[PDB]
Amino acid sequence: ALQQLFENNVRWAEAIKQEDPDFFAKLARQQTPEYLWIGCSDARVPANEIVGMLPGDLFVHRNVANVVLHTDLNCLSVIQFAVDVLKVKHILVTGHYGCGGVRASLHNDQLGLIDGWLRSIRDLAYEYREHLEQLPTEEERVDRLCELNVIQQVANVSHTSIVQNAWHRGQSLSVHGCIYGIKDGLWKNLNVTVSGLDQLPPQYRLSPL
Ligand SMILES: [K+]
Ligand SMILES: [K+]
Ligand SMILES: [Zn+2]
Repeated sequence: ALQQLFENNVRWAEAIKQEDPDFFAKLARQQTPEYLWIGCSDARVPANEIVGMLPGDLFVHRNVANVVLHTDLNCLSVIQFAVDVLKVKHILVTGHYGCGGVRASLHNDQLGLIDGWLRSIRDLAYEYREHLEQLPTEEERVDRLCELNVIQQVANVSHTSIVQNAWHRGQSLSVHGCIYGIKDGLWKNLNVTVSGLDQLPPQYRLSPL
């Protein structure tokens, strides 16, 4: 039954218009979000609610396990539009604990097409296998890998010419890594924020145009 969703929407919109009848008309007139949210598709991690933001505040991309790949024009086009056209001040890379995408990459079952999508997380598990082997429970390994994945995606975002060229032309932009707890509702900083060229390894730094 879809009728519930339509009815929900009619009531939501009418409720907002009673408190402020111009709410939508005003929002529709320009696009000025200050944040881009890059997170997981997981239904339990909706961006606006988690950080108490309103329509118009958060430009959003969501994919399975919040992965930022250097040849993915889907995610890269969101970033590029956000950085170049909307001039968002912050990119919030948010992963979450218990992530199914991350969990599947630690196991050996074929899930299909998504196997290729997640293989970068598999590389990370291999890269940190000596660290992950040390952890006694699977939930612990999954959760730590969730963290490692966010930190890696922050690096990936920061390495794009999109972000570097913004810095080159003096634009203020920070890439943050956070992780959401589906068990406790808490959005936690991983403290891996990058805000300028001087923080990138030399191997990744691109010269200005
Ligand atoms: K879900
Ligand atoms: K800089
Ligand atoms: Zn997830």
